[PDB]
Amino acid sequence: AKSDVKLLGAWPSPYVMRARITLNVKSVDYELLEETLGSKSDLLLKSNPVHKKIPVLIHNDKPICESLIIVHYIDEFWSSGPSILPSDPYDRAIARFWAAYLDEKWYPSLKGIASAQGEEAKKAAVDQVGESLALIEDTYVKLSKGKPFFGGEKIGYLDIAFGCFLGWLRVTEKTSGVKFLNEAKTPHLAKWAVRFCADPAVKDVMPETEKLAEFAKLLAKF
Amino acid sequence: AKSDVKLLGAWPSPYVMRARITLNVKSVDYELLEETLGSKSDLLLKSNPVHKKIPVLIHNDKPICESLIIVHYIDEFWSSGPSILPSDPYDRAIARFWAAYLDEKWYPSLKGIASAQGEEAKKAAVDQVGESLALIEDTYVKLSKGKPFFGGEKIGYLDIAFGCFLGWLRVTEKTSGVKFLNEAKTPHLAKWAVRFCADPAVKDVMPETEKLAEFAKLLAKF
Ligand SMILES: CCCCCCSC[C@H](NC(=O)CC[C@H]([NH3+])C(=O)O)C(=O)NCC(=O)O
Ligand SMILES: CCCCCCSC[C@H](NC(=O)CC[C@H]([NH3+])C(=O)O)C(=O)NCC(=O)O
Repeated sequence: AKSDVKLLGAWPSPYVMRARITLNVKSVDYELLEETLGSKSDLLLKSNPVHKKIPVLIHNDKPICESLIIVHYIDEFWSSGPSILPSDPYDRAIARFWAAYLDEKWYPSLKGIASAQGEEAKKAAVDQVGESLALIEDTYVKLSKGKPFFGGEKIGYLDIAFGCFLGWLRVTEKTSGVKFLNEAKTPHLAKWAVRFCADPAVKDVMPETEKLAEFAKLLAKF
Repeated sequence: AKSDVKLLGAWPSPYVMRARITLNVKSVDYELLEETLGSKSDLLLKSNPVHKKIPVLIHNDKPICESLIIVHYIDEFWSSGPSILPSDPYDRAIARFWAAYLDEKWYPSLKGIASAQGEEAKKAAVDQVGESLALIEDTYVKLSKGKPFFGGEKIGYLDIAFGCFLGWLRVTEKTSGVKFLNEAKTPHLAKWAVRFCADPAVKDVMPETEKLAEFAKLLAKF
């Protein structure tokens, strides 16, 4: 509710988008406190002294940091709402694994596109994203088993872990002039991304690619 | 059994030690298959094709990769045994956060001492480990609340997440000549470490410092 739950956030952040989507799924009302480029709110400094990063969930004045730890907490606390993590332990392990792979391997390689110097090191980095996308496409096929989401009939953990990145992937496409996810290259993921973005829990916190692209260059600021 | 549970590991690995300790806590018997430097077993290649890393837990021919995911899996599957994660959602979010801290910041920072070239960029790195350790000492105090472990009366998630590194910490002290965890700089951690290494789930899978230091030598395949 607006009282007991605050989210420290910033609308362009994929990591923060993970928390908002998960709160929506649970039908948890909350207060959204937005950070600004170039400064830190006193409440952030207080709540996340170790990392000073967003998102931070503040529940009855108790802070929870790190997006995936926050998703887990919302799922373990509001455990009577719709399940975010899969029911079965083995399936939970698979889902955690692929979320960890996205933060460790995939998203860093996405950013390494806007970071490569030379038209060789760029194309090499493009090949790495495409390849990891093929892994992700196959994973979705094996996990979803004909159902709309990674988590089956309903958006789950992995949906949220990967889906949060859709805005920045679409931005990365336009600026690199490379399409990564579409009907032709990744037919299952393309169908999945349509469902995910139109889901009610997602629809209103997933930013238009147009806005996000412009903030992307507002972040042209060394 | 020694049949139904296989662990692909290697005795010098602190990440493998995580899985071994958790299995012992649950009293789960398992087969231990050891990797060797410069090779990958066929069974590892088919079980962790994405990362080709150990540990890998194979449960009834089903592979689970990544040490903290493995620990979660063991705690969630053998859910009638002694609990590894805390019971409370908030405490569990805090125990996850510090384990995540250790793998993101502390441990690479520990390794960045050995890899530091130039007497003083080394000093910078040495100060980073001591800063990090003061944080963990204070965290141990606030979290144990006078109990012997991070986990209370019994060893817990965070005990395992951190203590798995004790052997390599010692090696790092030996080689760098610096004293990091001890009665003067980290009094509580110093007593805890002795308690931890004494635990039955721990004492047989934690390698002797000198043995480990010699393997660190053999780790001269450049
Ligand atoms: C900036 C928006 C777009 C760039 C992508 C990063 S999103 C926001 C970013 N958040 C983080 O890096 C925290 C990640 C954290 N490991 C988590 O998963 O929760 C941030 O600004 N954290 C504060 C900081 O980096 O200091
Ligand atoms: C060797 C002891 C020094 C400690 C660092 C490396 S331990 C062994 C190393 N394991 C990992 O990197 C596991 C990382 C994984 N995140 C996990 O937590 O399990 C490995 O796979 N080794 C084989 C490989 O990476 O190819």
